[PDB]
Parts: sequence; structure tokens; C-alpha cells
Amino acid sequence: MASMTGGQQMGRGSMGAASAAVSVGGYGPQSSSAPVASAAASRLSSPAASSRVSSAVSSLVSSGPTNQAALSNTISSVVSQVSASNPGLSGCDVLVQALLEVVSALVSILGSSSIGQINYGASAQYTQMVGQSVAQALAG
Amino acid sequence: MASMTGGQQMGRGSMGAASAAVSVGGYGPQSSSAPVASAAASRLSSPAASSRVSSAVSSLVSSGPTNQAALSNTISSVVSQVSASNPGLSGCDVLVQALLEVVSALVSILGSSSIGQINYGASAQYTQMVGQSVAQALAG
Repeated sequence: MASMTGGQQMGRGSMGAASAAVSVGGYGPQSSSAPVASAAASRLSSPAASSRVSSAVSSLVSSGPTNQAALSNTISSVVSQVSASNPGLSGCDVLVQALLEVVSALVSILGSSSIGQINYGASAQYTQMVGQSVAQALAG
Repeated sequence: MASMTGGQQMGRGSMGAASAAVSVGGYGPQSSSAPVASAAASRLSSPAASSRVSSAVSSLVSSGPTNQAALSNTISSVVSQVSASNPGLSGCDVLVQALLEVVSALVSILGSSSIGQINYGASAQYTQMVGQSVAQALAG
């Protein structure tokens, strides 16, 4: 991929373009928040997260994989319990864990489910469904 | 103090926990549990987010709705561009927007796709797929 860097002021490259290094330091330069998502993935791999993923499967499957009401139920329940395990973590960390855990549950549905014709235009509508579940769930 | 009238107990030693309290300049005034997800949903409803959702559809559909490589591509690309629009937002806000936007894309796939037999046991495996895409994508 090779990320892009600014013409001047920091943003030094890496790998190659240097036969030998004659500088001493610790942590290299940064641009995007990587370790945040990395940490979320690590605790996402925890046994607690995996169990919640399974529960997300049963909820969506029984109520309706593509139902507004069913999706709202899954987001609300998962966010609550994920907070219960992680009181030490900041409020933002709670939101991260709930959201990506919902992503994993949906992946499980796709693998078990069959893919037909993609209704590309309505993709925005389903986006509204997810945004709706967040607002209603945390609104009250 | 839930020491009594409750089978579960707490004593980790995390200086207690915050729940329903009023203070100014000390314990971080103005909490943010609900409104965090609410704000993420609001900007998720932005035209920029909807367009990215559509792009997520094409990526997963063409490469493979249930492919490890395809999922990694979607997460990496979306996270990058979502940061590009939102430089003003904190690093955590960037992660939130990318993650739930992936959730919405998956919902679009489910609505267009057909549901067969749910392989409940492998749900944990698909959870590993998502965690993997995060680690690799931001690890560089």
C-alpha cells in the first residue's frame, strides 16, 4: 500500500532508502491511531466477547436478521453487558467494543447465510437502520 | 454497596465506581455514556457515511461477503477515509465511526441476501475474523 507523507516537517519513511541507521531513539513517528483498534481487537478476542457474539446470533436470527426492532434489541443488550465487564474502560472504549462485536455477529450470519442479489440502492436505508438503533437504545 | 441482598460482590479495588452524581471540576463533570453513541449515529447519518456504506457493499460483494481478505480490505479503506473527513475528531471517534459503519454495510448484505441454516458454533470463528482485520489493518 505504502502510505503517503508530507513533503516537509516530519513524516520520515521506513524500510529501505538507508544502508545503515546512525540515529538513536525509541518510538517511530505516527499519523493514524492504530493501537486503539488493535487493543479493541485484543479484548474482542476475549472469551467474554465471543460468548456475546453467539448471543447476538440467536437474537438477530429469531427476531429477524433484517428487522429494525431486532437490531435495536441486539445493540442495546450488548452495549449494556459489555459495559458491565469493562467498568475500568472509558465510555468511548465501551462504544468501540459494542460496535465491532455487532460487526462480528453479522459476519457469522453472512457465512451461514446465502448471498442473493445485492440491492445496492437500499444500502443507505440499512445504514439508517443502524444509526436509528444507536440513537433509540442510548436515548432511553 | 451491593455486599448484601445480592449473590454477586465487588472488591477489585478500582477506587469504586461512578454512578449518578453531581460534581464540578474534580471527578470529570458532564458524563457521556449515552450521548457518545448518539453523536456517532448522527454523523453516521451524514451523506459522507452513507456513500462509504455503499462502497463497503461493493467491496464485500465482489471479493467475498465471508472472506478474511475481503473483510480486511473493507475495514482498512473505510477507517482511513473516515479519518480524512474527521480530522477534528479524536482518535477514538475515528474508530467508532469506522466500526458501526461496517455494521450498517453488513445489514445491507443481510437484507439483500437470503438466510439459511445458522451455524451457531462457528460464530466465534467469524468473531476472530473481525478481530483479525482490525489488528492487521492498523498494525501496518
